[PDB]
Amino acid sequence: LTQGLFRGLSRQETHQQLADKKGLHVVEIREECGPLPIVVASPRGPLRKDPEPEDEVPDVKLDWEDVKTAQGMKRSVWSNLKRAAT
Amino acid sequence: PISPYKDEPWKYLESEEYQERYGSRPVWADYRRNHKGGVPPQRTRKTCIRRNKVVGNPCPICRDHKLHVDFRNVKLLEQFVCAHTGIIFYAPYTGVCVKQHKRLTQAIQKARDHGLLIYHIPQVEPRDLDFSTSHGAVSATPPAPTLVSGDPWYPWYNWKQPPERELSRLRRLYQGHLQEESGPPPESMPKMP
Amino acid sequence: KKVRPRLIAELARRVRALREQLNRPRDSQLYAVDYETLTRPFSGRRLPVRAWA
Amino acid sequence: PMKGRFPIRRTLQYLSQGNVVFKDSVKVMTVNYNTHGELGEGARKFVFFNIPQIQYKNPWVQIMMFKNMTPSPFLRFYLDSGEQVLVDVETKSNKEIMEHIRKILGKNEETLREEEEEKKQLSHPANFGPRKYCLRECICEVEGQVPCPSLVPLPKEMRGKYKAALKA
Amino acid sequence: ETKKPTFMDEEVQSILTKMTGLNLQKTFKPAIQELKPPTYKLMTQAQLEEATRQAVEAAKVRLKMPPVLEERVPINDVLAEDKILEGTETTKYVFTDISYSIPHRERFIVVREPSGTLRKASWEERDRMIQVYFPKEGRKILTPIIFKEENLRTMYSQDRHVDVLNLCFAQFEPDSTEYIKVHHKTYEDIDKRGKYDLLRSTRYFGGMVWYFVNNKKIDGLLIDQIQRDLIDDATNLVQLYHVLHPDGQSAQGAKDQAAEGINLIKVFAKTEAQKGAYIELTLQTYQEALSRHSA
Amino acid sequence: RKTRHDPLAKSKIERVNMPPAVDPAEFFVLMERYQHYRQTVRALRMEFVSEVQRKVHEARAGVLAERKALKDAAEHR
Amino acid sequence: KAYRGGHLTIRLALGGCTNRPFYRIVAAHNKCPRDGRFVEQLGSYDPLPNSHGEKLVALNLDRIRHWIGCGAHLSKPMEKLLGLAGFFPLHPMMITNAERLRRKRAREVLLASQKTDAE
Amino acid sequence: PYPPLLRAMIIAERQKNGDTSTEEPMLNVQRIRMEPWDYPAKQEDKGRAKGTPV
RNA sequence: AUAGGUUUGGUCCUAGCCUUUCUAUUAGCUCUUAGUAAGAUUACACAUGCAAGCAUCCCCGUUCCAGUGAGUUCACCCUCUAAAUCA
Ligand code: FES
Repeated sequence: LTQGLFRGLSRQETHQQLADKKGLHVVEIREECGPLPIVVASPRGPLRKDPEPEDEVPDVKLDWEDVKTAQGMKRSVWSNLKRAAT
Repeated sequence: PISPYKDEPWKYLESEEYQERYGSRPVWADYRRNHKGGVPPQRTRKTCIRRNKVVGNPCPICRDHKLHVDFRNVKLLEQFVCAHTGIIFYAPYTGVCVKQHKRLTQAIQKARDHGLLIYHIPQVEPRDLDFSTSHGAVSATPPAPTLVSGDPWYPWYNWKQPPERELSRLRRLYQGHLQEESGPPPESMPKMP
Repeated sequence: KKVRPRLIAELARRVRALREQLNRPRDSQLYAVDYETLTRPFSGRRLPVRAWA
Repeated sequence: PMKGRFPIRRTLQYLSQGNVVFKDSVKVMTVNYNTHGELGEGARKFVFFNIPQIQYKNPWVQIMMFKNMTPSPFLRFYLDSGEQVLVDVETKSNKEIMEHIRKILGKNEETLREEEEEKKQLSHPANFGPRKYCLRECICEVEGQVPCPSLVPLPKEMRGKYKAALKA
Repeated sequence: ETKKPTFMDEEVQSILTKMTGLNLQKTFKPAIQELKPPTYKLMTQAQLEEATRQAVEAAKVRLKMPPVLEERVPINDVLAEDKILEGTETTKYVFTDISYSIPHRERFIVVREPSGTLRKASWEERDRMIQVYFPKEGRKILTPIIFKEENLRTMYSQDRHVDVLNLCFAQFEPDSTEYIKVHHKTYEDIDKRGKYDLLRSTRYFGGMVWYFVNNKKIDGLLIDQIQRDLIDDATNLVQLYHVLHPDGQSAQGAKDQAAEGINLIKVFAKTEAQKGAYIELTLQTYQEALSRHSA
Repeated sequence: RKTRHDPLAKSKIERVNMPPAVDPAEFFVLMERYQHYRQTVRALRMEFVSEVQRKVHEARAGVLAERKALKDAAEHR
Repeated sequence: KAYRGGHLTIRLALGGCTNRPFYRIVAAHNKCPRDGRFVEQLGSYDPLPNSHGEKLVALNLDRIRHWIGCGAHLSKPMEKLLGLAGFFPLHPMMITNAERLRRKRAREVLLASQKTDAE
Repeated sequence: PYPPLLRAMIIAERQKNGDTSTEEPMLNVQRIRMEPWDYPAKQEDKGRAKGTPV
């Protein structure tokens, strides 16, 4: 658990590292700020002009538990229990 | 066990006593419930003070008598509300007993109501899509004839004295089962004052 | 899918209806009245008080 | 992870994103697509992705599919009146097909808005009763009324034990 | 033909909208509310501007100004006055025609009094019932205590005037007495404390100007605009004052003399403005900044 | 409540009813009041029935309904 | 459910707690339980005065017209409510009761005046 | 005459539509034949006692 | 589940059983006293009180309500069309 926790966090790609890799602005959309386009990172190098192709159907492998809860199917009597502040 | 800050509960949190015991962390930062297991009970203790007797490990509020949960003590109240979501923590979150959490809840609402505590006030839309004032509800309704003449809306509302022959007819029918004849009723209730 | 026919129910149903016609009580039997107790002996019912006289 | 290729197709959010709600006339939809042939690429993508979306918004329409029965991919709709509607879909992307059938056999935005208004009228904000159907249950949940004897015991005057002690 | 221009006049609103301003940050300020993890998109420069353009337009809808209404006239109209019902009852009987289709304005709320008079309910009483039976989010049946003078002073001391207007707009109707009271009282605290910037880029700016123009108290607001290098906006404010008071010495004089720019401001500054010295002095410190740019 | 197979309590066997005494003044006035009252009601009820029957007819085969049907039918073709 | 005889009736469904009644105007059947199944709820009635001293009688008058137009009957207390509202004429017996009360109170002043005269 | 509330509503309907006619709206009670309460009813619709007294 | 304890001389991987959380019933020990909500284990026997009458005779009601959960895809939709209510 420790050696994996530190490994996952070590491969954590930053917003500017992303902007540089894709060469495009990384725009944050916050529901608490409406459609305000907050630019968190921009490519310091040359910016690109071709809109990244938006694939209508994303070929991402979802996790069943995530979708299970999203659709209100996970009813664990132990999840979201009142606990002391951490 | 009386507090000098009873009347000015805002002063304790400003004094150096507070700033030495707590500093910048909330008063509940160092409270750990004592409980069986790894998952705490979902309800905290009812009250830490029973008949002026303090329990073993008193909650944050009940271990310092100088902490008065008043709608005026805005600083204390702020500690028990999210600084990011504007929500009152649950009692298990901070460990304040059931008694104090309810008092706190009232205090939070009172300060918020009185304008002492800041909270998000959303921008709402108008109630009515159309503001036209052409409907009769706002216009003038033609008064009814009976209303104009101050008459009972329907004629049979008023008392109509029955004819003598008709009145006598029923006396024949209900012989031996008759009440005292009643004259015209008083127009205004003769309610004895 | 199919329901067991309630046969005895139907038998008694017809039987009862028929037997009522055969044993129809007459007006002289239904609407008789005892002028002493003021009660119809057929059903032992007391007529209303406002009809006694 | 979730099983299958493109697992998103098996999520309610994806199934509720269908924009083709057939009119009440449409009863049976048959899809005669080919499995191979570059020309029919759009036809099979429609069956892979959208038939799930169509059948969801239209749970009573019988969707039927046939592979390699004819040289050309084509749809056909059977309406209640008896009119059948051949939609040739060769050399046409799945999203184009999705919008074609929406145009010729889909409800307009006005019809959908009207249906949504009907649901609004079912839940009348004033109707008091179980929160499964209403907002409030009693009228003691309205501010400034007579509260329930549970939370705040009512004055002995109002209670039928001490006003009966005054009656008797 | 020429009629007293009302606020809703498109000519008028356009002016007031320009003066309001569109501070995107202020309109879409982060809120203190149940937060959810943000989202991210990779946007080309062109796409970023389109995200801005659609964000601009959305803010316009947000800053749409409440229509100023004249205080509603109390409804005092009876229907029946039966004397057989006098003394019979001890309580009122408010009858609300709850119906989904009826517009709240065009609703029938009648009351049977103990006296027996079948009246129509007061404007106040009506709104109470609309809420009881058609609860709106953010509206309360009992007047919140924050609207008391003691509590409003605290809200003003904290520079929370914009918030008070949102509470007042949600609780009370635009034509209610209570509404106008709070509406105007707020404008006063702002004027006395010179906090005209607090309400800028909000949907309440127009209502703020409309109040001041009708009281001939545009001085402070006009000064502020000049101090913030908003001459173009200041001129529009002076123009609006002229249109709403055509039969004035300054209004006709400017028309006859076609005064514009600095000349237009000075004439009103010396003649009518009660802070001419300060306005002239404002246009004199401005003169220093103008001289530097010219140099 | 009791069924028809349940007998009458021996206690209540002898129970004869008692005629409520009648005030001839109230009786006649109330009798006339009821007459007019129940007639105004019967008048109102019939009026609402016409409205209900009209709403069904107009929605089913009314001019506005028939135009919408043709509008959709013309659009369909 | 199918009842063996009955008609749609507009009645008051008794809710609330002990010593705290609250009625619900409901279009039900002539044979359904008082608090049982109903076809449609046509408003409510708070029989106890609120903080402002009034009785709160919401009435879905639009729908009341439709149900009466289909044959809906009305219970005695329901008729009297529409009277006090003004949708229907005042109930006949309502008036007769006021008269009886006033004639009882006529007797009362005769007796009460005597009490004050003595003491 | 119409009852209090109904009259107030009918008027507004006329006014709202655009009808300015102030003709007092009323009913047609003449059509309603108020039959006497003691009028002989149809015996054909009346029931009959069963052979069983119960 | 934010998990924890338990295989072994020990370590990993699997794995079951338990623990911590929330209810309801019954017991033990306690159980000052105010409101409200609920309250046979048993479709096994009952003391034998009380719960269907009202109405100028007919008619109408007593087939509803209130119970129980023994049996059990006859409860919801559609098509036809009864019996009621709409004088
Ligand atoms: S819940 Fe309202 S009376 Fe009890």
